[PDB]
Amino acid sequence: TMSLGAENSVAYSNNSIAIPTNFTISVTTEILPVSMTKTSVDCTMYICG
Amino acid sequence: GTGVLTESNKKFLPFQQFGRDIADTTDAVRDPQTLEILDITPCSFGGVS
Ligand SMILES: *[C@@H]1O[C@H](CO)[C@@H](O)[C@H](O)[C@H]1NC(C)=O
Ligand SMILES: *[C@@H]1O[C@H](CO)[C@@H](O)[C@H](O)[C@H]1NC(C)=O
Repeated sequence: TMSLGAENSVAYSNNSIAIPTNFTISVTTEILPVSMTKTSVDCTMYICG
Repeated sequence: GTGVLTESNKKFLPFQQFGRDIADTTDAVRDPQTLEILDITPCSFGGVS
């Protein structure tokens, strides 16, 4: 049976806050398709050779 | 058929008379008088713009 991720009880209360004391600069790739190979077919030469 | 004939480096076995493409079209032949193997290339084609 697949796991969805680790459980985490967030330490909530009506008067507690968490604030970051530091940071990391992250660089992450995203890849997107933009074009196909431009194909042409002569239907008469495909069908009738 | 119709095409351009040339010599070929295709290593035919002595029982094979011709070779075929993925399209089922014959693309090489043994000549029946002098037993050389010829490549068949289609006559050049394309769109006119
Ligand atoms: C913040 O993180 C860097 C490493 O990324 C560390 O060298 C630096 O000491 C940290 N600063 C504080 C205020 O903890
Ligand atoms: C006649 O054709 C055969 C192959 O079918 C070949 O072995 C033979 O040498 C040819 N004879 C001449 C005189 O070209």
